[PDB]
Amino acid sequence: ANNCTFEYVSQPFLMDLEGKQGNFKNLREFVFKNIDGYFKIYSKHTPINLVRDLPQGFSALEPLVDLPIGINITRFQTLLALHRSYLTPGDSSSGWTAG
Amino acid sequence: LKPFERDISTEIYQAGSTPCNGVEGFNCYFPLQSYGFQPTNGVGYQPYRV
Ligand SMILES: *[C@@H]1O[C@H](CO)[C@@H](O[C@@H]2O[C@H](CO)[C@@H](O)[C@H](O)[C@H]2NC(C)=O)[C@H](O)[C@H]1NC(C)=O
Repeated sequence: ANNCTFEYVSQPFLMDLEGKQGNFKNLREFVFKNIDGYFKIYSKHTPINLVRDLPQGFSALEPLVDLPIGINITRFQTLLALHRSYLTPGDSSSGWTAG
Repeated sequence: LKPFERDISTEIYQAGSTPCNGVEGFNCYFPLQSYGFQPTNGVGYQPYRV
């Protein structure tokens, strides 16, 4: 159920995914913390050239969003989404072939 | 408490070393308390909006 009170949504909707297996040229960074209950999330994006490992250089990070969450925080898990067409017999929970 | 945080709990706080399933026991008191502001009470117990 919802059982929730806080909302913050901005919807400049636009579609761009471009399912590819090529060398990585897009990289995101998000840093998460909280001070005095104010949850602060700092965001950055940059292009790179390497394909497999982590591109080691130097860059910067800037703050993007702040929230008054006021809640005990101990754990976190990321979110992933992938489902194949009729071609894959393995279902969404079972099969996927575009990692 | 960590400043500016909301405690949203229902489980009974263990007093007197009592594992309680929301139940009573040897000094196993309810985690919540409700103010008994009888209408038109005394000043020391009159309700205030803060
Ligand atoms: C936030 O949640 C954590 C649970 O991850 C709480 O940590 C527990 O604190 C009690 C205090 O008596 C301990 O008995 C438990 O052993 C702790 N659990 C773990 C997994 O370490 C924590 O108290 C909560 N509140 C705050 C303000 O951090």
